[PDB]
Amino acid sequence: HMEEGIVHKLDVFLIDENVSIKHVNLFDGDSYGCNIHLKTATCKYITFILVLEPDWENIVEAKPIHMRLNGKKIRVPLVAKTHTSLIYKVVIYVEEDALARFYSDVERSYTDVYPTFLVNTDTRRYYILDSGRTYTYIDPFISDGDKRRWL
Repeated sequence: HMEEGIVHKLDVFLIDENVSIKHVNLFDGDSYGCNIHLKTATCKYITFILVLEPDWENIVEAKPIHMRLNGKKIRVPLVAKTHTSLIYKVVIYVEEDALARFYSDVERSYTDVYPTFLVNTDTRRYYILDSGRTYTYIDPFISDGDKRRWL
């Protein structure tokens, strides 16, 4: 792919599952998003906190983050701002297994290189099905340091 010279930073945290999906961002490209296969046997609320750090020096403006849960559009509130970070928080309600798609763009040239994860909200075990055009990794915890990034 042709280098864009744009490198955003993006971490995604599943609060109640205590899971850190870190460095979800493409290591090159003005786009962000991911796919999260959520598996559950019980009815629960799943809280996502997304900490976005746009590459301001190389963009005119930061695109919004959108989301679809099982095809249905879900509002992704930008609830807080720091001097460098945009902090999104979304809460979904699921009764069975669900797929959550975060995205900034519709074009496949971007969405096809989003990383894809599986998260079992009952066993809290995970799996990186596809890293895409990223260096993403999953920590089975949420550090206090990461928490203070939005607290």
